[PDB]
Order: sequence, then C-alpha cells, then structure tokens
Amino acid sequence: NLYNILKEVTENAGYKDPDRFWTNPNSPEALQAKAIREQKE
Amino acid sequence: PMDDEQVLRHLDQLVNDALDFNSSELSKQRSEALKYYFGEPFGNERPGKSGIVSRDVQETVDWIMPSLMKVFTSGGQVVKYEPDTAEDVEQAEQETEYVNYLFMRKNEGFKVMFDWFQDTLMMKTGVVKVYVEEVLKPTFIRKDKKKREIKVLCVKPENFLVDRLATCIDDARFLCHREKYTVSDLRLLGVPEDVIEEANREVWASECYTLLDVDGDGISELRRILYVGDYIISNEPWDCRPFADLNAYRIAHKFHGMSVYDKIRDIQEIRSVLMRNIMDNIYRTNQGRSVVLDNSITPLETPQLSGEVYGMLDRLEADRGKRTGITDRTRGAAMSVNQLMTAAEQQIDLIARMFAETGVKRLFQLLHDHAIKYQNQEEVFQLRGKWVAVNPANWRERSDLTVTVGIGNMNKDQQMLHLMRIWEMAQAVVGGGGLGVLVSEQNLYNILKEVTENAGYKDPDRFWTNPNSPEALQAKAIREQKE
Amino acid sequence: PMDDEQVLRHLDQLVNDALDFNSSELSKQRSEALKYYFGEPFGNERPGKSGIVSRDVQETVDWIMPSLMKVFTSGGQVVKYEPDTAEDVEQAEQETEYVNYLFMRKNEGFKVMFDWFQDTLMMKTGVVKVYVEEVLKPTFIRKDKKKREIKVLCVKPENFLVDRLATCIDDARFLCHREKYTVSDLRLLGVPEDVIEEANREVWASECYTLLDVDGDGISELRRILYVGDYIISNEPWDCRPFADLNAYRIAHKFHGMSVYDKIRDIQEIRSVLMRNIMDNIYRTNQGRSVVLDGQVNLEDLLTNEAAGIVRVKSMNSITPLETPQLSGEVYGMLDRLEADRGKRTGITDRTRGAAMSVNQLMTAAEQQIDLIARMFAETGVKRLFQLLHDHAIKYQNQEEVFQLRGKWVAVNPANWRERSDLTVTVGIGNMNKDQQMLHLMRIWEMAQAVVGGGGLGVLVSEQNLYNILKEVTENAGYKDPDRFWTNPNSPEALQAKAIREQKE
Amino acid sequence: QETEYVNYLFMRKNEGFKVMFDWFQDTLMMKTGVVKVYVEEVLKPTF
Repeated sequence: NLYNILKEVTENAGYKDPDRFWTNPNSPEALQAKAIREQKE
Repeated sequence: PMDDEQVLRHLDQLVNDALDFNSSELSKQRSEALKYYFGEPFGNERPGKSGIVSRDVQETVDWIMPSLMKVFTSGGQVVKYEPDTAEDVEQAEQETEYVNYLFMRKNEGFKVMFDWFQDTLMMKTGVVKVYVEEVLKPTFIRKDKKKREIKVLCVKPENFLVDRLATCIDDARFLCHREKYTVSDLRLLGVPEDVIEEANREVWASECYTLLDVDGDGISELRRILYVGDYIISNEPWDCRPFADLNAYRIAHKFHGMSVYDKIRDIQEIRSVLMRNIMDNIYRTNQGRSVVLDNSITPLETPQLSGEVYGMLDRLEADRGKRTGITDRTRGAAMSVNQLMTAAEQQIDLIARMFAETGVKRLFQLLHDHAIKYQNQEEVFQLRGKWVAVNPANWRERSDLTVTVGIGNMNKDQQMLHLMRIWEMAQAVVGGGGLGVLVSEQNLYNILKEVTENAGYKDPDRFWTNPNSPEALQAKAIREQKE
Repeated sequence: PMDDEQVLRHLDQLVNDALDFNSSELSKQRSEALKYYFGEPFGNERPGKSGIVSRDVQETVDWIMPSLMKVFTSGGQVVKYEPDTAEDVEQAEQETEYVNYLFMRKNEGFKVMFDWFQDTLMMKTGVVKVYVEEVLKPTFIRKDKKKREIKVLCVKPENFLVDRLATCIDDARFLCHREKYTVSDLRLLGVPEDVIEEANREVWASECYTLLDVDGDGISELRRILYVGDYIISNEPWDCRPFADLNAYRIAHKFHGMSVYDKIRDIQEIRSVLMRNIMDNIYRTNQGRSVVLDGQVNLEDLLTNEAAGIVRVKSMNSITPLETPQLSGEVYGMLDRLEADRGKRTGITDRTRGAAMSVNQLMTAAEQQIDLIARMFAETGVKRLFQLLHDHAIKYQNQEEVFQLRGKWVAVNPANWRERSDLTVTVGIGNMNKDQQMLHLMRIWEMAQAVVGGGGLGVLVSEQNLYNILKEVTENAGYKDPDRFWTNPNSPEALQAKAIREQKE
Repeated sequence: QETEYVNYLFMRKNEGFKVMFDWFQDTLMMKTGVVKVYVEEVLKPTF
C-alpha cells in the first residue's frame, strides 16, 4: 500500500498505471522484493 | 445522371454564387480587419488634423503568437496516435515521427502554421491546401525516379470560395480553390490553346470538389474538377478534401470564423480615438481660442483635460489582457505552481486546443496521402531504420491532449514537478526499500528518462536502457549480486 | 523561342517596372524610416522653436541587436544538417564545419550578417548576393593560381530591382541587381566600347536572373543576363539565385516586409511630439503671456526676453496678462508608459531583463519575441547556407579543416543532405548554453551521485558515455573537442585507464 | 473498464471534447444546451 500511497501522487502527476507501475503485489518481484531481499539480508 | 457538361455550368453557377456571397461578406470583413491591424486612418481623420491611429491588435498578436509557438514548436511530441497497447512502438510513435519529421524539417517547419494562425485571427479564417508532386534528376547512384511528395500550402482563403452552408470541413458540398497556374503549367498539362484570360499570360485557375450524380446511379463520390476557364478540366473521383477552415474562436454554428479583429476592433477604436481627442484638446489649449473681429476681445479658455483621463488607458490595456490574454501584465511556497497555472488559465491555450484538434484532421489527411503512396524512405527517428510508410495503419485517431490546458503538464512544470517528486520519493525508496526492490534500475531507466526527454534529448544522449543485454548482463547481474 | 534580342527588351521593360514600383514605394518607406531613425526634425518644426526629436527607435535597435549577436555569434553549432544517422561524422558535421568555418572567420565575419539584420529591420528588406572569384600570386612553393572562391556582399536592395510578385526567394521571375562595375571591370571583361554613362566613367551595371523560352522548347531554366547598358551581356543557364530577402517580421503574403520602423515610428512620434510640447509650454510659462496693445509698448516689451525688465507702456498699465496653464507631471508617467509599450511591442522586457533560479534565465527574459525573429531569420539563413553549400560542392577547393584536429578532404564532392537543421537555436527545445549547461550540470551531478550510490560507476552510463556527459559541459564552456579530450574510448588510454586499472587492482 | 470504454469512445473517439463546449455555448448564448445521439455502421471489408 506504499505502492498505492505513492500511486495517488503518480495519478495526480498525470500518469496512473505504467509510469510508476510499482505494483509489487505478490509476484516474482514481490517474492524477491518483499521477502528474499529483506528477510535474508 | 450521365452529366458531363451540365456539371460544368452547374459548377460555374456555384462558383458565381460563392464568388458573390463569400467575396462580398468575408472580403469586406477581412479588409476591415486588415485596415484595423495595419493601423491606417479609419477615414474619420479630417485633413489638417492628426489622423492618430494607435495599433492595438498588433501587440495582441505579438502577445499571443509566441505562446502559440512554444506550445506547438516544441519538439515532435504534440500528436501521438494512441493505438492499442501492443502496436504502439510498431507504428504509432514510428509513423508519428515519420509524419512529423516529414512535417517538421521537411514541411516548412511551422511557418505555414504561423500564417494559418494569422489567417484565422486577422484574415478571419485559417485554411490550407494539401497536394502532391514529384522528384526529378535520375541517373542520366542518383536514381531519383518517380519519387512522390505530399506538401501543404496556404491558400489565401480569399482564393477558397465556398458555400457558407458547411460550418465544418467535411460539409462543403462545393469546394472552390483559386490559383494562377500560368503558361508553364498550361504547357505541362498539355493544353494547346488558352482562354480570354507570352509565358506571362497571367491566367487564373479554379479547382472544384463536389459530389453529384453523373453515372445514373446512387450517391456518387466527390469529384475533383479542374474547371479553369471552361477549358480542359481534370475531373477525378475525389476522396479527401485537403483543408482545415479555422475560425480562431471555435464560434457557434457558422463556417467563417469571428476574428480576433472582430472583438479587439472596438478596443482599438476606443484607444485611438481617446488619445487623439486628448492630444487634439491639448493642441486647442496651446493654440488659444481668442475672439477676433473683422480691442474688446473675448478670449475664452479651452477646458483643459485632467490627468486622470489616461488611467483608462491602463484600464484598456488591462482589458485587452482580460479580454483574451487575461494576464494584463506579461505574466499575471508552491512557486506559483505550473507558472501560476500556465499564466492564469489562458484562453489562448484554449484556442490552441481547438487549433490542435483542427490540425488533427490535417494530420489524418497527410497520413492518408502518404499511406496511399509517398516513398520508401526511412526515419532518422533517434536511430537508423524505417520501412516504407505507404502501408501503415492510420489508427483513425490522433492523440494530442498533452498539449493544452487539459492534463497537459508543460515541460517547464511537468519536468520540474516530476524531478522534485521523483527524486525525493526515489531517495526515500533507496533509503527504505532499495534500488531494484521497488521500481527497478530497468525502470529507473524510464524514471531518469522523463527528465532526459524533458531536457530535449530523448533516446540517444541518455540511452540508459540497460534492459537485458551485454550491458545488463554485467550491469544488472554480476556487478551487484557477485560483488 | 530563339529569343536573343527580344529577351533584352523584355528584361529592360521588367527593369523599368521594377524601377518604377519598387523604387517609388520601397524607397519612400526606407527614406521615412531613415528620417525617423536619425532623429532629425520631421519637417513640422517651424523656425524659431526647438525641433527636438527624442530618439526612440535607435535605442530599440540597440536593444534588439545584441541578443541577435549572442545567438548568432556563438560557436559553430548554429546549423546542423540532420542526415541519416550513420552518415553524420562522415560529412554532416564535417561539411557543417567546412561551410561555417568558411562562413565564419573566412566570410567577412558577421558584419555582412549584421548589415543584413539592419537591412531587414532598418532598410526594410534584408537581402545579399553570393558570387565567386579567383585567387592569384603563383610561383613568379607559392603555386596560387585559379583557386575558386565564393563570397557574399550586401546588395543595397535599392540596387536589387525585383517584381513585388515574388513574396518568396524562389519566386522572383526577374532578379535585377545593380552594381557599378567601372572601367576597370569593363577592361577586365574586354568590352572595347562604353556607354553614355578618364578611368572615372562611373559606369553602372545590372545583373538579371530570369527564366523564359529562348530555344523553342519546353520551360527553360533560369538565365543570368549581364544587361549593363544595352551592351555586351553575359547570359548563361542559371540554377541558383543567391539571395535571402528578409522582412524582419515574417509578415504575411507580401514580398517586402514591414520594418521595426513601421511599428515604432508611432511610438517615436508620440514621444517626441509630447516632450517638445511640454518643453514649449514650459518656455511659454517662463517668458510669460502678457497682452500688449498698440501705441503703448511700442517696443513690444523687447519680446519679454532682454535684460531691461521695464514694461515702458507710455501712460497706461491696465494690462491683461493671462497666465499660461501649467502642465502636471503626470504626463511624465505617460513617458514611462510609452517606454513600456515600446518594450512590450517587441522587446517585451521592460527592464534589461524583466528556488529554480527563475528557470532558464527567467524563461529567456520573459519569452522574448526577438528570439522569434531570430528563428525566422535563421530559417532564412538556412537558404543562404544551402546556396553556398552548392557554390562549394560544385567546386570550391581541396583544402582541409582546422576542425579541432588535422584533416579534411576536398569539399567539392559532398552530399548536401538537402536539409539544414537549426532547431536548437531559438525559443523551441532550444536549451540555451547558459541554461542548458547549468540544468545539465545539476541534473547530471545529482543523477551521478545517485547512480554511484545505487548502481555504480560503469554499470550505468559509463566512462565512454560519462565522457560525452562531461563533454556537454566542455562544449558549453566554449572548448569543445581538444581542451577536454577525455575520449578514452577503446585505446591506449583506455587500455591502461578502462581495461586493466580496476579489476586487477 | 466500461468507464474507460465510454470515455475513450467519448474523448478521442467522439470528436474529443468540442461538443460539450458547444453544449455550454448552446446554453449560454443559445439558451438551451442539447444534443442528439444516434447510430451508424462501418464498412470496407476484405475486398
């Protein structure tokens, strides 16, 4: 939801979906962008 | 049905009607516009007294045109095609650069659009003609054979007689365009004779776009008729009319457009008359009104004019602002965001939105003219390589919303807000999350990109792509995870 | 068809028409322009009173010119060719340097360009002539023979007779340019005789560019005719007309363009008339308006100006001295209003230059229209650049370039690319050096610190491209290639600087 | 999804905006802003 929090800014900046995709919900990125990267370091 | 000569006389009659009506009304209107702009005496200036005419609309044009050229003449990013998602890089931006790189740096740059603005604002209507020609000098290595070109020119809409019953570009049932096409063109066509009207025969020509029923059938196409002087014509099943017929204010349902002259003429008249009257009264006070006989003497004193009278001159200037360029001044925490909202929501940018929409039609016209057949030439579109654009997909839609008072975040504010917000946000990301964990170096590429393009260099100067490649294999794989 | 003499009379008739029309109209326009500019009295100034003309357009021209010299007299980056991508370093910038290094530092400098600017703004039509000559002084080592040159001169468009029905450079069917070409040139050509018009025969000459049919064929090319005095002419098939016909404002569909004079003449008139009226009224108040009669004050009070101060009526001092009305100082504020209008008309900065440092030098001194005029001037000069590029790509010489390095082949076989790009020169993308460089500097430095922190040194933009990154700074500092070489691309300096000096240590 | 469908068919596929501009005009000087919605078809198949 920091995703969505920065999103409201991004949409307010005129670019909603693609420019700051940022999604990282639960995905090949999120497995290494929310668990592998942080909990292993 | 089966009309080959009654079409000629019908076109002649329609030419006569367009002549009478368009000529009288619009010529008188645009002539009044020209007289007011050029600042000549209006005719009420009696001899022996100052014919002071203060040009007031000229500085207004000087005000509006530069903003117009920033918004238009700024890169080649005004009009995208907005296709479906997949087939954008294929042709949307590709054919976009094709048409614009043929439109900038290959079609006169902006000068014709400049005169188009002027024609809609002074001459009351901005309209141009798009047509084609050829290229020459082959190998006689240098194989320049049958190369086709498509190009546009101002028509001097006084040479664009048309029925008033259109109100839109795709509504003129009778498009009449006037030209000279003198003896050289006559010989090139092959006409052996002439008309009543020496290579300087100053002959005149007319082109007609009109749809009829000349085949004993249903609704036939438009027809292009080279009715010159009731002589050898060049008729053709005609598909697209290459014109744009601006109006300069996007006025209500009428074809010819109310000119910026039409609404600043009163202001100009008031200004010139007031200053002339005040200086005339100053002259009257200076010369003296003394009763002479044919020495009692009854010298009356001419009433002097208080100094407040010129405050309404400043008021008139503020109105001339607040009429259209509502910032009376040059530009009427938070740094006055977006340059004080693009200089206080300027109506000029609204007329710019309308103009961009008008030029959307022109872009589709040219995209047709080249997607039928133009040439096989590539693009210097940030890189080498482009196939023949005689078989693109027109997409039937041209997107130019990012140009005007709408979302339209302008570069000197778009880029500054972008850089500030993205930099603070991304540095917090690096501190808290990291680089590639959140929006990655591959999209930090695009993140820096927006700045790069806003700085004027789009693709090559800051390549930064590093997507998945020899630069990426050592730049996103081994440089960081093996160190 | 087979016209070798009727061409002469047709050209003479066109000369006469150009004379009458162009001379009358445009000469009167430029003459009134000069009368206003030089600040001499307009002719309405009666004797016995000050014909003071407050010069207003002169300082205006002084205002407009210097920016034009900044934008013009700035490096060799004014016009690029923009060819297909690969063939840029081959000829594009190479031939650009050739033509400009000949254009600048080898073609008179910009005094011709300055006078072009004046001619379009002051003499109302900026146009010049480009032609060729030869070189001399051989070994008589020193082999200097038959070298061909191309050079430009002001035409003094009073000596550039042309029909008004052109409105464009490639539309004049009759280009008549006037010169003197005195007895020396007559001898050099070889004409044995003279005309009506002692080596001071002050003979006058004319050159015509015009196309017709003289062969009984299709539309023939242009022809260059040395119609001098109905004497030996030098006719030739003609391909290029070397002129530019500026108009100072890119005016609408008319050839001769309205001048800066044509729009500041009113400002100057109003200013001078009002100030002269004010000072005349001040003089009237100072001298005093006292009604004198006949019989008494036979000496007319010595015009109320001598060093006596005695009325000396005779017997009566009734006297009706009316007080001359005073002029309030609020009119002086209208002088400031006039100055602001004179600015806001073209040089819309009322002052010398009317957090984020007022980005781009306050948007280039508040979106100055003078840069607009610069853009359309530069577009006009593109045509001149292509003309000279022709003149040298046909045949100029085999000489090299001093282009930041040694080496350049013969520029008599370039590819003209048919296009000259000068977009970055004006109000457009046009990121100007004193702002382009600074924004580039700040953005690169912040980008680079972030990249070093997160990405690294060569992982992102690398020392070869960080080299070009440093370059933009270098070129913006005025020294482009040689001062900061830094290239280090793949080379002996790259072998010990980008190959072995980091991974092995 | 349908919101984007209708708006994208409405902006950039129904002429963009201009109409409601006229709408405003139609109710500011023309005193009554009103427009008509109808249907048509498309042609040029594989031939």
